[PDB]
Amino acid sequence: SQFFIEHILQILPHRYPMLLVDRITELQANQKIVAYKNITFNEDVFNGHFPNKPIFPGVLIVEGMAQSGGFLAFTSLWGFDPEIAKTKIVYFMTIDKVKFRIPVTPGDRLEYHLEVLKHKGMIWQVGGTAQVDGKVVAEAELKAMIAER
Amino acid sequence: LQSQFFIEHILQILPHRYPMLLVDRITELQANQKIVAYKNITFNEDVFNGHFPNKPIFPGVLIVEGMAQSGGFLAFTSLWGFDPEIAKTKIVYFMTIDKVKFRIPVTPGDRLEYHLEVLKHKGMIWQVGGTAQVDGKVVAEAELKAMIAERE
Amino acid sequence: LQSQFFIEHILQILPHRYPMLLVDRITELQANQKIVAYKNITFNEDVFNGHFPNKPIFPGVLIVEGMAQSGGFLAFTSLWGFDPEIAKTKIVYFMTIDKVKFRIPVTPGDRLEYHLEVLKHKGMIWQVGGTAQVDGKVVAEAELKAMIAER
Amino acid sequence: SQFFIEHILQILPHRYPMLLVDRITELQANQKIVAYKNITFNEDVFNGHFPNKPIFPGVLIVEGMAQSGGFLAFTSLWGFDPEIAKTKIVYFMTIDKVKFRIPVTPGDRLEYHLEVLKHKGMIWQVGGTAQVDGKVVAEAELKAMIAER
Amino acid sequence: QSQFFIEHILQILPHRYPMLLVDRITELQANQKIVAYKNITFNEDVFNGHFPNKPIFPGVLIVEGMAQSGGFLAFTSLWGFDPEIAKTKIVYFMTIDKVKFRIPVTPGDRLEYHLEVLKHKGMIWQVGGTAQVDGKVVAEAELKAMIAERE
Amino acid sequence: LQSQFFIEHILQILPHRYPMLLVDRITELQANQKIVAYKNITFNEDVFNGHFPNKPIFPGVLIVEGMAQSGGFLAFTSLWGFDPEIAKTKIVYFMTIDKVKFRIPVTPGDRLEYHLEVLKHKGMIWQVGGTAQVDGKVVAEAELKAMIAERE
Ligand SMILES: CC(C)(C)c1ccc(C(=O)N/N=C/c2cc(Br)c(O)c(Br)c2O)cc1
Ligand SMILES: CC(C)(C)c1ccc(C(=O)N/N=C/c2cc(Br)c(O)c(Br)c2O)cc1
Ligand SMILES: [Cl-]
Ligand SMILES: [Cl-]
Ligand SMILES: [Cl-]
Ligand SMILES: [Cl-]
Ligand SMILES: [Cl-]
Ligand SMILES: [Cl-]
Repeated sequence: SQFFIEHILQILPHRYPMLLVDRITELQANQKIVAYKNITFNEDVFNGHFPNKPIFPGVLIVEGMAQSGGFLAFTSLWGFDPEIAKTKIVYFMTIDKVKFRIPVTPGDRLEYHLEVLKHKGMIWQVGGTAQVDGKVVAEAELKAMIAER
Repeated sequence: LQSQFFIEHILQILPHRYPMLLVDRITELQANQKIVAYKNITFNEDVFNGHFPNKPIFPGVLIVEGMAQSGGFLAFTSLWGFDPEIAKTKIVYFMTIDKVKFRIPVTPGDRLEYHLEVLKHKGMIWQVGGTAQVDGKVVAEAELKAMIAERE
Repeated sequence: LQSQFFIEHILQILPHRYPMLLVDRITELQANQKIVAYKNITFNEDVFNGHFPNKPIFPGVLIVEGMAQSGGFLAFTSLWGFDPEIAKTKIVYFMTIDKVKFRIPVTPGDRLEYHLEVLKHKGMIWQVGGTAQVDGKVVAEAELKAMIAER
Repeated sequence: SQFFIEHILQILPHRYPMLLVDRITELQANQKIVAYKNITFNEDVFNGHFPNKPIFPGVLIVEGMAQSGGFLAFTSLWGFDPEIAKTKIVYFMTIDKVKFRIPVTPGDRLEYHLEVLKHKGMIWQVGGTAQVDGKVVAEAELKAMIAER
Repeated sequence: QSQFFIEHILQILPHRYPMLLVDRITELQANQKIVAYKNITFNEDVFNGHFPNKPIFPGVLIVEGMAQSGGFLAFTSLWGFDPEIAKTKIVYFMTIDKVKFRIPVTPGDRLEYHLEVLKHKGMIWQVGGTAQVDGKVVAEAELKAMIAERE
Repeated sequence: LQSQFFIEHILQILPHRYPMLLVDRITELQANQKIVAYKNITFNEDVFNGHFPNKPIFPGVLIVEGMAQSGGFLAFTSLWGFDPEIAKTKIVYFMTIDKVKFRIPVTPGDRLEYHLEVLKHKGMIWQVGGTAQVDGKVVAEAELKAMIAERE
């Protein structure tokens, strides 16, 4: 269930500054994942969002949830397989029911909670929340398709 | 009351700065009704170092972000017009995002055009929806409700 | 050989990478004769943090760089066609620049179009010249000579 | 005693990408300070330290400890006074007895524990450790000087 | 009056990171010539893309560094070290001519700009000179600029 | 075997990369003994955006990092000679740092010269010591122990 940055880098194609998942704490095939990304002032994004008021972009919180969800889907089908990971692309088709409740700032441990709402073939629907210190800071539902890279 | 604004005017209204100011120019603006704007996409952008190596694709979420900033400009200017002084005291926040669909990937060389329409507005609360287009084709769709709050 | 290439093709031919690959797409290519290409200008470019604060202006020298990169792409595809393997066994370097004029400032939102024609070419030495345009208006002119070399 | 990034910004002169303290959890004038910095893969430093193997630079761990000490120094001297702070900068004078025991990586919450060893005027000597999940990842002593910009 | 460091340069030139390419002024004779330089280090972003595994300071940036040196010369010739007046002026570079690159510039080099006033007629300044590394000429260039009121 | 190495040679030995490769050239090298190298300091470096705004000062800790990297180059070449294929899978870990003292601020325009001497080495563990200099003056002094290791 625990995957670190090294493991993550072998499954996801994302690299700096768009790999928004630092560690995976829980993974239940075909069911759910709990992962997180540490938020620190030392991130380029804060230079512009916003000057004198660092706030992690809501859309990037969603991106982080999507990446966690994609990791879940890929792993549920193929497990930890770097080889096969390079032959697949997990792109997102839709995003819906997104709600932002609390602003995420430097010092926050942005935890992603996604579960498989539904899946058929290579189409997977995940949903859940983003949490900081046990509180729900955002929620969203996403639908992704898995295909040959 | 103007319909065209360039980056210098955008900078005076939106608080966003590099690397999160995703609107380069506004070509159409109709108070309380709609806005048409765009962001040029070029390889010379840091995001492409990671999305993805050897396969530059503009992140769908940033397409949405650009749509929101456009809506936000529309919301503000609809209420106060081009007023930099007051703009510095307000900030627009994403409350919700719905019905997002990504149809075509956006890549360097593309002119990402935002088309937002006002679906409903009451005071500081604005609901907009629209599409992101490239050479006339819809590459993305989205609806979102924003909030015009105090910067402090 | 084709007449249009996208960023994916340009990455396979030019050795330039971020933040110095200043050509996004190729629209017209006529071997040993001319090329029309362009680079989109956006505020979301690091260059603008320093050129200048509160007033984004695409550096004139980078417009020339862009023209040079277009020239280099023409030069190489003229001699080897679309060949990624041979391409990576090369680099191109500026030898001279002349008659450059900066008529109109280039800013975010602009589609910087490069128009180059081969003035002269002999082996790895190419002499190109032309203009940089925005919405059909000349914003800059320049002549440059470059060379493709081994590694 | 609970300071956030915007408070830290008003005291320390450091800015991106050299501001390495995200939050202050404990503060006791002329005694000690406990703070932390989140470590995420989304930090430019990791592009070069090292490729395919992200390790937060040991020297930056020390820098983060120094900044923590600096904040303790500024406040111990003038309390939380953004106006006086804005005129100053901080200079490293000495560094000694530093030992790194465990590598810090993306996903880690790097906590700084510094106490005052000695001080006089603008010159402050502090020492302590850097910890992750309650375990000491580094030790250090350092002397710094606050000066007029 | 002769030696200006980075603090001073920052107060006269509007350029900022990543486009301020002059680190220190070592010699300045009002209305005559300027000698200044920029250190080249591998720890510069441009090297990420110019070129991977082969760091080479872009030729166009050498010309930019020369342009900046000329601008500081022109400005200081007219008003001396005056940060306040500096904030209200701009120097548009109109043309670049006869540039030639003889030796590549790389990390570890101390790129020295040697500019001299070729002509000054009104708001127009024509400067020229060379860029040198360890006493050897690595580049040559002529440039014409216009002094104007900021806005 | 050689005594002078340029940035291309440094890239083939040290694992560090942008923005953490802080050695531009090697001017002297005596196996298992000493090394003299330097890094040019320029305003055009990202660290200066934050250390400090309007007052560029090369971070003291990065000076130490530069000395360590100098020692590392010395350590590796003393072990396997100039062997890029072997160096390709090694990394360097800081173990300790002692008696570091900063005497003069390093600023843009400075040629930061590292002078390291081997105080003791055994296997992968090198205990190196020396100074950093600008125009013949001691700008800093430090003692450090680093360990060369294989990427696992
Ligand atoms: C949802 C839609 C239609 C806009 C879409 C479709 C495809 C893609 C896509 O191609 N994503 N990733 C593609 C990709 C990534 C890497 Br890495 C790669 O080596 C290759 Br070939 C890819 O096609 C993204 C969005
Ligand atoms: C942002 C602001 C107002 C400082 C600004 C705006 C435009 C420009 C510009 O288009 N060109 N040049 C500015 C400039 C000023 C001096 Br004094 C100088 O030595 C050089 Br060379 C310049 O390029 C420069 C600065
Ligand atoms: Cl947001
Ligand atoms: Cl995407
Ligand atoms: Cl320019
Ligand atoms: Cl380390
Ligand atoms: Cl060049
Ligand atoms: Cl320091």
